[PDB]
Amino acid sequence: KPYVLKFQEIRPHSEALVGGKGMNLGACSNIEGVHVPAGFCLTTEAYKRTLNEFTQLLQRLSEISETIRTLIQHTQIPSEIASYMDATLLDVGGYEMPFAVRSSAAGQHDTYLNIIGKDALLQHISMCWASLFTERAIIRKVQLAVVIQQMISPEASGILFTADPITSNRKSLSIDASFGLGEALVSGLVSADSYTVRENTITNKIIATKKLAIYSLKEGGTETRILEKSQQTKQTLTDQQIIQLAKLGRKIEAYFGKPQDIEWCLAEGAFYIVQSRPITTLYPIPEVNEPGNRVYISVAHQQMMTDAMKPLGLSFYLMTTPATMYTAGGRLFVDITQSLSAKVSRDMMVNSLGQSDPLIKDALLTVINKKGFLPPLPTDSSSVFELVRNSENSIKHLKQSIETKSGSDLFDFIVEDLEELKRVLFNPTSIDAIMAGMDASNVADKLSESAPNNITSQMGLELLDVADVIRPYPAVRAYLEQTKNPDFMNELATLEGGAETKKALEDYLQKYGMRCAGEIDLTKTRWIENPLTLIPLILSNIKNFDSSASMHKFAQGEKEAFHKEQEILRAMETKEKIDILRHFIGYREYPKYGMINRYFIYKLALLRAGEQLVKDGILQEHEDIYFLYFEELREVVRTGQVDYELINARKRDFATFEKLTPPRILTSDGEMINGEYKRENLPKDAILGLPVSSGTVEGRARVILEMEKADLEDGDILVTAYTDPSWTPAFVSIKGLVTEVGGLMTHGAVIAREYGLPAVVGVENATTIIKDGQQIRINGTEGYIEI
Ligand SMILES: Nc1ncnc2c1ncn2[C@@H]1O[C@H](COP(=O)(O)OP(=O)(O)O)[C@@H](O)[C@H]1O
Ligand SMILES: [Mg+2]
Repeated sequence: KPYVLKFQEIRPHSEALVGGKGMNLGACSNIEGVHVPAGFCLTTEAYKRTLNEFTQLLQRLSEISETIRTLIQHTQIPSEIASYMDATLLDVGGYEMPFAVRSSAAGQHDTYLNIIGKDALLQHISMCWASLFTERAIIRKVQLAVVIQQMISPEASGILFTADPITSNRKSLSIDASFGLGEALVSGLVSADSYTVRENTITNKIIATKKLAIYSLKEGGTETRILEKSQQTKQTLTDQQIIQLAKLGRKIEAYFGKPQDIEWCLAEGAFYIVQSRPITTLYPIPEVNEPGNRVYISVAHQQMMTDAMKPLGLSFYLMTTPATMYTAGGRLFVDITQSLSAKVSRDMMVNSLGQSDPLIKDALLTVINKKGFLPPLPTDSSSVFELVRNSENSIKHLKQSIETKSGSDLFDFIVEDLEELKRVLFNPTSIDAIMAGMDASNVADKLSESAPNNITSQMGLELLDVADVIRPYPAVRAYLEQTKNPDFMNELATLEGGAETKKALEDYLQKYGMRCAGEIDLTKTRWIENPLTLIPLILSNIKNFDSSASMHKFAQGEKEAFHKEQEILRAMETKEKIDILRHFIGYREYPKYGMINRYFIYKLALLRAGEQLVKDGILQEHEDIYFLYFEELREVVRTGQVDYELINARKRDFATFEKLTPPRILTSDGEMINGEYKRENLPKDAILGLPVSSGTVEGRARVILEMEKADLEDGDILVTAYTDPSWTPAFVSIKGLVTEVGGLMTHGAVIAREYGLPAVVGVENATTIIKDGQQIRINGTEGYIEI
């Protein structure tokens, strides 16, 4: 409550009084052995008493802020606030000395360098209040504060990262060094060098053509020019100055406990710190107990599912998998350090996951040959139909036994049923079945086209079946395209056709509504929980199709399958080898279908177990159970208590985890190791990936993440992060496929070869580089855009 706060007198955690930037300076001030330019902060309550008229306008949209901005400029600061300003300013050099006017709120406001005089500073303080109402700051009522510290006139300045911004390696240190002052509004006109330090050794130096530099002229800041070889020839910092700055950086990192973003200035051989912020863009570290250097591999990349998962979702995958895993950033990992400490164990993993995709193999070889990260090495055909029915009989008994149970023994029941889930999924008979399919295997693929009893194939095909019973009744499309409303399946009967489509739509939801995009995450909304997700894909099947499209495109397959059956005819060992393949491989996607069925049954049982948690007065909202791990959730039910400061923490963490993309290889130092494609005799421009389906075509790119933005017309090419079996019904309206992750024999990869759809997977950052709308080119090998 003091009007003016000096840096070394700032109270921990009261940001609201001083602001983030000021609290940072108030923290770096107490760091022994670190020089922070003396100064103080104008209390946010000085911004408040400087204000009856001002409220005239904060009600008016509780672009003419150019009157409310000039008001604060013309509104003069009270004599006492001005007096307190005079005292603390005189203690840090007084007037006749230069100071920096910096505002402290995320976002950005106005900061003014090198201001001298009482009148000039009073004006700039008011201009900083004005920065709150330029049409940028606009898109409530908050309190701003102003930092006033000694203006440094350095030879060099720049930024410092205690962790490599790209690789996220915490034992790496990046420095951006440039001559002259820093910029409040950074423009690409003051370039800088880039140094990289691991520990006391320089690992990388990038010198830049720095033609321009900002110098604090007697008052204000002119931008002079440097001599041609004062740019090139001169490192911004000497080899020792870089190391000195590095040590200076990790002394601040050790103080805050977190990797910091530090702004520095260099005057007369001495360094000064003007700002320090925690880095919030790093990929988190798996919480593991034994101390050595560790290498983790991404389960996400193995499962072709890179999206972040909620706690409860992570739990159910952990309980499903026998192998011990670890969680980091909403993704799961497997510690393979033990297998990379033995030569026999090393190779057997490299060539097992290697040719599957060179990115993993390259990433493995990357970590293996690192600078001593790792220790050196010291001197049956009738089998199908029952497995299907046994699965169906295993689901029916589960579903009518969960409605039986609730409370605490509900969790006792799920844990037990997970064991049954295991011996159905890991059933030797079930995996001996498709071993026969895969061992039955160029010539083999198209010979296996249009094989019945494939659960995901029917899902895509029956959607077309659904599409053609829907269609005559025109009367049912207008309502469909404005509906923001999830419960659209109620007003179908008030209209004609909608009743007869509902029956066809509900029958679909009975067999295929249990899936979704990323079924692996149990907490993710299924199709029957929100049928509004299938709207575009069904409309897309409506916008372009037949009376019985499911018949023909199915029909297409077996006749091209019916002219290859005997190119080879004109040797009867081969005839059923083809079938024991054909009549089987449709089952290769049923264990997946059987598992996620049990998922949804648990979910409904757990959700209603959460609905009783809101009526007991324990839960605020319904689906907050997603942010608790399984065992935590067991205890909340057994107790009647719960920490919501953890829940909200889980909520913001998950939101942070969504902006991240998991690495194929993650180290104990946080370093993200993805693979790299080997390329020459291939176009300069080309973005590289993995070949999946032979073919070359071009067309319009549709970068689509959710299956709700899936407005697919004819000549489009689908560009997404991953292709799930639930994504496969969309393969009827596209011409090409580009995914950030995929395999040579995922189901998407299979039906892409049957339809003749050229597809490329393993294309890193494909949903960021390829902007939606661009005409792109794709080839079975590599594929790049056409401007
Ligand atoms: N007291 C100071 N002396 C010299 N340079 C400074 C001082 N304060 C800030 N700067 C420089 O001004 C630049 C702009 O910082 P600032 O505008 O306060 O951060 P933000 O833009 O986040 O508000 C910084 O990069 C820093 O190098
Ligand atoms: Mg800054």
